[PDB]
Amino acid sequence: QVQLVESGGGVVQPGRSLRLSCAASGFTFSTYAMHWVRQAPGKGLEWVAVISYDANYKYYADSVKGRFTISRDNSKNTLYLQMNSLRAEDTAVYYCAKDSQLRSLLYFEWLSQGYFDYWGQGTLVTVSSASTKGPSVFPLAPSSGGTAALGCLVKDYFPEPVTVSWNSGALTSGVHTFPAVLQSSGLYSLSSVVTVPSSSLGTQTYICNVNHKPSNTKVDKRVEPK
Amino acid sequence: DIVMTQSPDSLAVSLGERATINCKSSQSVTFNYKNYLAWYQQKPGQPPKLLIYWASTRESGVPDRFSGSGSGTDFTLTISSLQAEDVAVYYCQQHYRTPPTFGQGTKVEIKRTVAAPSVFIFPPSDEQLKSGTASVVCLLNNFYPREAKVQWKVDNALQSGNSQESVTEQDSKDSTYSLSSTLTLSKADYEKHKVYACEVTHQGLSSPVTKSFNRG
Amino acid sequence: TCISECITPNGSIPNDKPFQNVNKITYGACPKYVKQNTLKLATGMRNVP
Amino acid sequence: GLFGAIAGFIENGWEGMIDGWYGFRHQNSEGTGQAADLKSTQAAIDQINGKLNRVIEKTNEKFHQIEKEFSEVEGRIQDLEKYVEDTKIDLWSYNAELLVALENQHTIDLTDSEMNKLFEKTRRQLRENAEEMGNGCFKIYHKCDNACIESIRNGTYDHDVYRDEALNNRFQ
Amino acid sequence: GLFGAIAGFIENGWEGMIDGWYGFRHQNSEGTGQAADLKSTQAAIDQINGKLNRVIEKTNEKFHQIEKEFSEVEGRIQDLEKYVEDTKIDLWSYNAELLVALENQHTIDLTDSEMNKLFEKTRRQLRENAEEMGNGCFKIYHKCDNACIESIRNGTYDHDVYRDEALNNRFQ
Amino acid sequence: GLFGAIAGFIENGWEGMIDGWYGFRHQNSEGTGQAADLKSTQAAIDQINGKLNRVIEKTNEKFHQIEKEFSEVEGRIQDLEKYVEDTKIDLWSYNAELLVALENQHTIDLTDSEMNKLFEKTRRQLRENAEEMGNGCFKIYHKCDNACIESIRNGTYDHDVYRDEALNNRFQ
Amino acid sequence: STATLCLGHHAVPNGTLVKTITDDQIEVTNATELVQSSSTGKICNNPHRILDGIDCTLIDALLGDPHCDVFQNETWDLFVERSKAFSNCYPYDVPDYASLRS
Ligand SMILES: *[C@@H]1O[C@H](CO)[C@@H](O[C@@H]2O[C@H](CO)[C@@H](O[C@@H]3O[C@H](CO)[C@@H](O)[C@H](O)[C@@H]3O)[C@H](O)[C@H]2NC(C)=O)[C@H](O)[C@H]1NC(C)=O
Ligand SMILES: *[C@@H]1O[C@H](CO)[C@@H](O[C@@H]2O[C@H](CO)[C@@H](O)[C@H](O)[C@H]2NC(C)=O)[C@H](O)[C@H]1NC(C)=O
Ligand SMILES: *[C@@H]1O[C@H](CO)[C@@H](O[C@@H]2O[C@H](CO)[C@@H](O)[C@H](O)[C@H]2NC(C)=O)[C@H](O)[C@H]1NC(C)=O
Ligand SMILES: *[C@@H]1O[C@H](CO)[C@@H](O[C@@H]2O[C@H](CO)[C@@H](O)[C@H](O)[C@H]2NC(C)=O)[C@H](O)[C@H]1NC(C)=O
Ligand SMILES: *[C@@H]1O[C@H](CO)[C@@H](O[C@@H]2O[C@H](CO)[C@@H](O)[C@H](O)[C@H]2NC(C)=O)[C@H](O)[C@H]1NC(C)=O
Ligand SMILES: *[C@@H]1O[C@H](CO)[C@@H](O)[C@H](O)[C@H]1NC(C)=O
Repeated sequence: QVQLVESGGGVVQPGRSLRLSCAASGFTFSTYAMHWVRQAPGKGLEWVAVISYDANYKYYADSVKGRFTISRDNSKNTLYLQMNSLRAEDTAVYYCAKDSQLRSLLYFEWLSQGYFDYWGQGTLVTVSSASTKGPSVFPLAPSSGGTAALGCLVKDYFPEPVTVSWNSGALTSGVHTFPAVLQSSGLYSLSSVVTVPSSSLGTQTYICNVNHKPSNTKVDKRVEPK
Repeated sequence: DIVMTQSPDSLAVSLGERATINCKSSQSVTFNYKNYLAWYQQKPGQPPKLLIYWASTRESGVPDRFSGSGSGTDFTLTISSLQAEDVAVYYCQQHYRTPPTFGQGTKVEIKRTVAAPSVFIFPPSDEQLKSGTASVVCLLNNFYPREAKVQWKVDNALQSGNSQESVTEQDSKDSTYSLSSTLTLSKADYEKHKVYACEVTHQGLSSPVTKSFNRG
Repeated sequence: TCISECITPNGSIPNDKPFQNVNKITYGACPKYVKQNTLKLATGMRNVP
Repeated sequence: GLFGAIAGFIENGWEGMIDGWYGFRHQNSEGTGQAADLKSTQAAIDQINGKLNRVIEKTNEKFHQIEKEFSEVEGRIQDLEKYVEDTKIDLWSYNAELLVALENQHTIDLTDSEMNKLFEKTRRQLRENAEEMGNGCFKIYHKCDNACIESIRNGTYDHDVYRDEALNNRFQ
Repeated sequence: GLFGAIAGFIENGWEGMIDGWYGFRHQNSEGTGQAADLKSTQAAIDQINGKLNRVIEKTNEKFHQIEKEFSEVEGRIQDLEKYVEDTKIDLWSYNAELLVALENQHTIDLTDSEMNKLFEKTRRQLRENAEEMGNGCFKIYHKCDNACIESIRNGTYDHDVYRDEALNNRFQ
Repeated sequence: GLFGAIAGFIENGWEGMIDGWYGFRHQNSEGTGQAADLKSTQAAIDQINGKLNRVIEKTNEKFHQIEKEFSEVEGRIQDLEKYVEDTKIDLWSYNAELLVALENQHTIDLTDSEMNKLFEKTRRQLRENAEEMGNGCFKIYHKCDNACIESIRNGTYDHDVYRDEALNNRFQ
Repeated sequence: STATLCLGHHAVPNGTLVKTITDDQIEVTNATELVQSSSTGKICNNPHRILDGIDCTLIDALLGDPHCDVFQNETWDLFVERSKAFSNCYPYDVPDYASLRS
C-alpha cells in the first residue's frame, strides 16, 4: 500500500542551499495535497509547507517564509522542497505528509487542511559550519564499590553517528550507551559504559570498539584500573 | 498560529492500567459538526503514525483500546489499559485553520517500583590531559523515577554552565533510566582544585549522596 | 516513454476530467466521448462589479 | 439568485476583498475598514470542493470497444455498429450538458444562500439596536468603536450593554 | 413552494390582476385601488424565457438511421436491431420525463422566490412605519394618500418624512 | 440546508420529540413542556411521499431481451451484443446515481425550508410582543400560561390583548 | 414575569447515511433502498407459465429427440433450459442455431 520515501539531507553550511525530495507510491498522488513537517532535534512538530494538487496554491509557515519553496511533480509522482539560505534554527528531520482531503481547494492562506494521513521515512538536515573531526576515545578508570563499572568517553567528533560495542560485541548486558550531546564548539561527544562483576577487574581485559564512518575513523581502546 | 496546549507533560501508569491526556485549543476547532482534531503516536527514531482523526475515530490499523473524545476546545486521548508497546510521545494536532499546529507532546512511560541509582565518578584520562582541556564524568545507573539531579562541586563551589548531561530511554526489562554527565574544564583550572564530587539528589535517596575523588 | 492509462489514436490523453472530445476510439480507462469541446463547471459565485 | 442576496439586494461585489468570500465593511468614529468572515467563506468552499469531487469519479473502464471507423461500405452490420455508437454519444452528451447546467444553477443559488444566511445571523445578533438600511447595510444606533465592532464580527457582541443608548437614538 | 409565499402565507392569488404577475392592493383615506409591480413581473418572465429557450435546441440529426419495423422473422441480427432501438427509446423517455419534472419544480420555486423577494423589498423601505400582518399585508401606521401609495411602489418612499407620524400610532 | 434553520440557527435537533417532526418547547410561569406541530410535520411527509411514488413508476415491461451470456468466442456480432449491453448498463447507472443525489439534496433542503416556514408563521403571530433570541427561540415579553401558548401552537393567538404589557416590558 | 418559546425539530439515535449533490456522505433520520439485491433463490411458477425442460434443449425438443417427446405440442411463456441437459440421437448441427432457438 501507500508509501512515502524521502531523500537527500545531511550536512550543509549556513547561508547555502539544499533540496529534498519525497517519492510517493501507492495512491493517486495527483489528487491530494502534500505537506512538509519538520522536527527539531529532541523537540516537537512544526509545519512547514502545503502545496495543493493543482500545484497552484502553496503557503509557508512564517519561520521558513520565502527562503523555502515547495514544489511538486505530478507526472513523476514526487514532492520537492527547496531550502535556500538555511541556518541553525532549521536543523531538523524533515517529513513529507499526505493530506486526508481529496482535491482540496486551498484558495486561501487560512483554509482548513485535512489531517496527516501517512508520513515518510524522515530525512535529517544538519546546519553547521563545523567541518568533520574524528572521535578522541578516552577510557574511564575503575575504583571501589560492590561491583564497579567502566567506559569510554568519545570527545570531539562530527557529524553523528558514532557506534560502539564491547569486545567485538561479545559483551552486551549491562551496557548503556548515552545519546550524544553537542558542545558549544560544535562537536558532539558521547559516553558508553558497562557494569561488570568485580571478581575480574584484572583477568577480564576490556576492549571498546568505536566507529565513525563519516571520517573513516576506527579506534579500539582498552579499559584498565590504576 | 492557534496555540495547542497538551496536558499533562509526562505521564506513567502500571502496565495494564488506564492513562489519559488532554489537548487544549486556542479557540474552537469545531466546524459544521466535525471536530478538526487528530492525534499522533511517535516512538523514537521514527516518524509518527496516526492514532485518531475527527476527534474520535480510530485509524484502521490501531487497536480498540485507543479512544479520542471531546468537542470544541477540550479533547482527551485514552489508553484503556496500557500495554507496553505504547511508550511513545503523543501529539494532538489541529487542522481547522492553516498553519496546522501541534501539541507540545506527552511522553508516557511505565510506572514501576521506586529505584535508587548507583553512583560512580570518573577522573580525567591520562591521554586527554596532553591536549589542553579536562573532563570529569558522573554515572547514575538503573534508577527510577526519571527525575534525578547531579550537581558538580569543585572544592565545594557548586558548579554550573560548564556541565552537560543526557539520559537513556526507559529499559525494556527493568524500566529504570540511566544518566551520564560531563563536567568540562580547561586543564588550566583542573590543576588548582583537589576535591571533585557530584552530589546526586533523588526520590530513592532519603538524602543527597555525594561521590568524590581526590587528584592522586 | 511516459505514464498514461488512456490511449486514443491521436495519442495519449489524461483521464482526470470526466469527458473527452479527442476521439471516440479509446483504449484504457478513458473519460467518455461527448460531442461538446468545452463544458465549464462553475466553482465560485456570481461575479458582480 | 433564488435568495436575492447576491446579484440583487447587495448592489454589487467588493473587488477589494481578497481574504475571503464574504465580509464586513464599516464606518464609525475610528475611521472605516473591511474584514472577511471565514466561518462563511469555508462553508461555501466546502460545498463546491464537495460537489467538485462528486462530479468526476468515473472513466468508462468498459470492455472491448467495437470498431468505430470503417474501411469499406458493408451494410446491415456496419450500419448498426454506427447507429449504436452515434446514439450512445448523443445521450452521453445530453447527460453531460444537463450536469453542468443543474450543478451550475445550484452553485449560484448556494453561494447566494450563504450571503443571506450571514446577513440574517448578524441581524439576529443585533436584536434591537440597528435597522436594515435596505442595501445590505445596517444602522447601528449607538457609538460602536473598532473594539465593539469586531465583537459583532466574531460573534461576541452582547446587545444589552448598548440597547439603552440605541432605543433612545431610534424613537426620540 | 420552497419559499412558501405562493400557496403559502399569501392565502391565494388575484384572478383580477391582468397587467402583471405580482403587485399591490391598497386601502387608504382616498379609497381602494391596485397596480402591478413590473420589475419583478419581468425578472420572473425573463428566467422562464431563458429556461424554455434552453430546453429547446436539440434535434437528433443522424445518420442513415437503421430500419425499425420488420416484415420477416429473422432471429438474431434483427433481435439486436430492435433491442438497440427499444433500449434507446426507454432512455430518452426517462431522459425527458426527468427534465420536465425537474424544470417545473424549479419554475414553481423561482416564481415563489420572486414574490417573497418583492415582499422583503417593501418591508425594508417602510423601515419602521409599518408591521407585517402575515397574510401578505402590511398595516402602515400613518395617513397615506394615493400620491404616497404610488410613491412606495415606485421606489421613492422616504421613511424619515412619515417617521414621527408612524411611531405614535404604533406605541401610544 | 439552503435556509439554515436545521443544522443552522437551530443548534441541534430533538431526540425527545417522538410525536412529530417539527414542534414547540416552552418555559413559563406554570412549568415547562413540549408539543409537536402537526401541519408542518404532515406538510413535509406529504411531499417526501409523492416524491417517492414519483421516483418509482418504472420497471422495463419491454421486451424480447437479447442473449447476454456466452458459450463461445464468436467475434463481430457477439462483440456488439456486449457493447450494447455494457453501454446500457453504464447509462442506466449514471441515471440512478444522479437521481438519488438530486432527489436527496432536495429532500434535505426542502425539510430545512419547512422549519423556516413554521418559524415565520410564529414570528408574524407575535407582531411586537416578542424578539428573536437568534437560536430558534422567542422571548415573549408577557406572562403566558399553559392555556396562553396553547393559543400560539394552534394559531388562535391575539396579539393586541397582550400588546400594552409586552411593549412596556420591552421598551420601558 | 415573561416567557420564552422555542421552535425545533426532531432527531434519531441512528439515521442513515445517504448521498447528495455536494456531499458524498451525510446522515439523515431515515432512508429507503432503491436497489434490489437479493433473490428468493427459486423461480416462481405463477403468474407466468414456466415449462421446465429438464434434460432437453428446446431445439432438441422441437427436432423430436426420443427422450424429449414428453414435450410434443407443449406451450410456454418462459422455457427454462437446464445445464443438466443433453442430446441423444443422430448427431446434428443447425447453422444459425442461435436464431432457430430464438
Ligand atoms: C425509517 O423507516 C425505515 C424504512 O423506511 C425503517 O427501517 C425498517 O425497520 C423495520 C423494523 O426494524 C424493518 O422491518 C423488518 O426488518 C427485519 C430485519 O431486521 C425483518 O423482520 C424483515 O425483513 C422486515 O423488513 C425494515 O426492514 C426497515 N425498512 C423497510 C423499508 O422495510 C427505520 O426503522 C426508520 N428509521 C428509524 C431511525 O426509525
Ligand atoms: C484526432 O485524429 C482524428 C483522425 O483523423 C481526427 O478526426 C477527424 O478530424 C479532422 C480534423 O478536424 C476532420 O477532417 C474529421 O471530420 C474528423 N473525423 C471524425 C469522424 O470525427 C481528429 O481531428 C483528431 N483530433 C484531435 C483533437 O487531435
Ligand atoms: C414616482 O411616482 C411618484 C408618485 O406619484 C411621482 O411623484 C411626483 O413627484 C414630484 C417630486 O419628486 C412631485 O411634483 C409630485 O408629488 C408628483 N407628481 C405627480 C404628477 O404625481 C414621481 O414622478 C416619481 N418619483 C420620482 C422621485 O421621480
Ligand atoms: C385552540 O386553543 C384554544 C386555547 O387553548 C382553545 O380555546 C377555547 O376557548 C377559550 C378561548 O380562548 C379557551 O380559554 C379554552 O381553553 C377553550 N375552550 C373550549 C370549550 O374549547 C381551543 O380549543 C382552540 N381554538 C379553536 C378556535 O378551536
Ligand atoms: C446471481 O447469480 C449470478 C450467476 O448467474 C452471479 O454472478 C456470478 O457472481 C460471481 C461471484 O460474485 C462472479 O464470480 C461472476 O460474476 C458470476 N458467475 C458466473 C458463473 O457468471 C451473482 O453473483 C448472483 N447474485 C445474487 C445476489 O444472487
Ligand atoms: C474578535 O477579534 C478581536 C481581535 O482582533 C477581539 O475583539 C476578540 O478577541 C475576538 N473574538 C473572538 C470570539 O475570538
